[PDB]
Amino acid sequence: LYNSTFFSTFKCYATKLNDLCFSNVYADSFVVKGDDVRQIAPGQTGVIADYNYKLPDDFMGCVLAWNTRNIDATSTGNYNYKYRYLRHGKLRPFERDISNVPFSPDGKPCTPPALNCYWPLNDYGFYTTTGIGYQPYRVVVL
Amino acid sequence: STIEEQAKTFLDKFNHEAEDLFYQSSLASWNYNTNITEENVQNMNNAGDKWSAFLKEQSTLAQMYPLQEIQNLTVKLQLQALQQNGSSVLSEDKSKRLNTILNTMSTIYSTGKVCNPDNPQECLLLEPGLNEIMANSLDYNERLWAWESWRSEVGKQLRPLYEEYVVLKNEMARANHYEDYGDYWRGDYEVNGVDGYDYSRGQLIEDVEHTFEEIKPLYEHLHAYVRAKLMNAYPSYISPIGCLPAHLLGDMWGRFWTNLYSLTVPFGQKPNIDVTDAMVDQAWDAQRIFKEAEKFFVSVGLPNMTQGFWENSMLTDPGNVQKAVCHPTAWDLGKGDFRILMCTKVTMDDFLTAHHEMGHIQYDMAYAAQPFLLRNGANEGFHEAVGEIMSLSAATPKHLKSIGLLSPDFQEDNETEINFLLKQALTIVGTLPFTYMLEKWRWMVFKGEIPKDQWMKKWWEMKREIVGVVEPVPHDETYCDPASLFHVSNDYSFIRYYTRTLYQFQFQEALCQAAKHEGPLHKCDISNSTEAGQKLFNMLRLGK
Repeated sequence: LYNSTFFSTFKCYATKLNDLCFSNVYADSFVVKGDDVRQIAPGQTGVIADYNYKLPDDFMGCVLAWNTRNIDATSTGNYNYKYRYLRHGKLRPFERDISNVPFSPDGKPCTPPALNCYWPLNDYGFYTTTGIGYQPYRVVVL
Repeated sequence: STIEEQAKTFLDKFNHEAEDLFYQSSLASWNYNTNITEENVQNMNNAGDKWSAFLKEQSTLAQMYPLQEIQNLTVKLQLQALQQNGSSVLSEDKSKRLNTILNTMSTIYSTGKVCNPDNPQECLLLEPGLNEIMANSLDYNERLWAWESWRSEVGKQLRPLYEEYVVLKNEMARANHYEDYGDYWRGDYEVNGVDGYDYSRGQLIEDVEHTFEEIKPLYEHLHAYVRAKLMNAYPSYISPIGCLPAHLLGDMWGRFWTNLYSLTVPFGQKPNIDVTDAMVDQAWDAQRIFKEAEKFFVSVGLPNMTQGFWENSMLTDPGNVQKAVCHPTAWDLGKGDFRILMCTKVTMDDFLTAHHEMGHIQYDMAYAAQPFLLRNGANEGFHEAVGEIMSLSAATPKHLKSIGLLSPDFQEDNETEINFLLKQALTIVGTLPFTYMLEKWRWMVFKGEIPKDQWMKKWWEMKREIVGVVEPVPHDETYCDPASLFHVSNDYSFIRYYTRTLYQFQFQEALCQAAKHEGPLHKCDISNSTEAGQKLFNMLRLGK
């Protein structure tokens, strides 16, 4: 992976090529939008790191990704992949949420399609014709 | 939560689904206009109606959210454009009958033909055939009757339909708490809560009429000068102090005097600046021209073209059975994908129109940071002005020297520079009183200040004073010759052509102030000026 003209990110948080004699390593594999890539970093007060995957801020390994529009985007439409954009409370690091709960920002119960009742998961909507920062990147977070 | 974040959460699902469903429709709009097929027009109206119905749902669900509740400047203007009632404020069948009139007006104005008085087998539509007569023919009386023909065969058929049209649109406009449907037009430019650049609806009338008094001297320069040239081409047909005959104005209605260059050229033997003889010299293609445009954009500091532009566009005509409409239009579909349908040939005008439509793609790249409803122009006049900056600046021969088409040692005397710029003055200065008269007539008719038996009388008398055009055949009220024009008959506001032409030269001199061009303003190019890139880009990333 270090000697690879195939991955686009390579963000480790060169010496780690031989520094690795550590304990167990976690590999986080997922697919993002090409403009969402900024929010895959520590901090990042935005929709991806607040609601989809929050990252730790002090110790971290590596973050790598690469263009997968030919695989993970469909010309007639990849509406399969979703992402959280509404949640009462931002994520902490290592936290994972699968709750498909109808969002009501006022803390009240919510039965859609009534007022202020939305679904927390927008489809990606990736075609082969979309813009650059709008494709599916297979992200490997280490 | 506060209603502000409820208004944001309403737009949050909107700005990702209306991003989707507009790009659904605009893809289907693209693939029919580039592959003309009955299945593609089926799915274009399938996706276009599902887009409008999804727009129908989210407009009415925003009608539950009052605009006088939120102090956030962004979602105020978002919900304001959402919860406009529009045609929903009349009755259920009255606005449908009103749109049945728009169905029947637009049908027989596109179908309506004129037929020759000696050969009724030879019949002509608006384009081609009749506008070929009204822009190229030399006969006085053949152009005279054909001018009368387009105002008689479809002007009379538009008139009782235009009677019923202007009443129900005014009842539509007054039910949305406006003065008239001229005031519903004037409600477009109004902004509330933005200091310095506020704009009343009365501001639009008075600002157009103010700076038109700056236009009027140079127009009356052009008015008196083309009367002398047309007397020399039409001896004793045109009065020496009387106004221009309306069948001799180079076009169908009087908007452009550009086709008078055959009859109003001072020095017809001086050459014209044409560089297409050098385009084929180095064997250029459309891939050279759009890349040379892209190089001309990046020469001033603008970013390059997207990868998705080169993947998804279509800048040649696709030959056989895959049919494509060849009007050069910039197609902003969504999801960061920008494309242009243009049948680009090896042409100096296709060279300039390439910069024009990709100049709209420049503005598409810069509102892209904004959300979907601020992914627009601010008013209706900022799009075409942005596209025409690159048309004017890259048409100057100093750019044509640097590209290698025109030789760098070639001379540009002011005898050939005035004649080309007077040809452009027939276009730009010719359309400003025509537009000024056009809405001002429309203002008073929808207000009710012009009676129905004085519609056609005030129409042609305003051409006598504003446009300086006496009608050669008098028109009573059986005509609807303003509706003879395509904008009035089919629900267009025409004031945007005025304000764009104002703003594009407010922007050009401000660009030429940023370009620091040493010579004249009509010889000004923005080449290699990084301040001209920053000043242009800056006021382009704001959007609405």
